[PDB]
Amino acid sequence: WGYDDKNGPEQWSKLYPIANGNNQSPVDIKTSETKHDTSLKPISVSYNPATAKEIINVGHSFHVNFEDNDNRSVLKGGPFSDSYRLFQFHFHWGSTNEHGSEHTVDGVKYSAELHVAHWNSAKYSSLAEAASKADGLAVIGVLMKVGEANPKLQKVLDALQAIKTKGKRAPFTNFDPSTLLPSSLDFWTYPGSLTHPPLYESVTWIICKESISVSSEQLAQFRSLLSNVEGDNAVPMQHNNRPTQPLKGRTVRASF
Ligand SMILES: [Zn+2]
Repeated sequence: WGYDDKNGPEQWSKLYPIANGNNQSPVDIKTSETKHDTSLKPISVSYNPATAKEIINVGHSFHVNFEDNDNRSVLKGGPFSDSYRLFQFHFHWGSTNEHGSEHTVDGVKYSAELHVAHWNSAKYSSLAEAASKADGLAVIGVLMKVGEANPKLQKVLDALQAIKTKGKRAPFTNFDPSTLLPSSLDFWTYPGSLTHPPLYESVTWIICKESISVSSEQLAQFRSLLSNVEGDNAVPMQHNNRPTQPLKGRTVRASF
């Protein structure tokens, strides 16, 4: 699978029939149809910068992985009773500034989206176990609006020159990804999925109402990551965003 024509979002259901399921992500959040849920607690994140581990070029994207053996780095509050353990963050982006985000709000596409992913360590013993469970994953989604250069993206963008091609990886340490989150943690939530294969309907989404900035040049740095292995013809990682999917009767709840 990929984001090509022959292997991309439109083809994904041929090998992953859950692509056409009832809890697929991302979605369009229509704000006139969201329901204020007054029992939603505020989102609490507390991450320890010492859990940052490694950055990796995964061919379709890049991941920043965190040590997840303990509860040094956790998400709590919002719709959860369970504590969730940070394991990774990554971005999605598009061909052009005009699209790029995965989630859309009242039909508006943003230019990129940051996903900060966590697994349910109160109920499960590992990511591998958690990943396929309905209440297994918690992902903060932050919409990225093209404008001012974001200095907080800094260390991440500077690390990419070490992981230019597919499979390359390098240490990436002493980083607290709560520094990338918007100042307000007001959010939408709904039950959904991973936005790429294997597309498990295991994710409770926490979508921030407030966007963060990214410059047009910052976005070019993403798209200049290569999806080929070192030595092969250069293939820019131009886009990795999936089209929005049918709510199929789910409700988007709002914290605000
Ligand atoms: Zn993602």
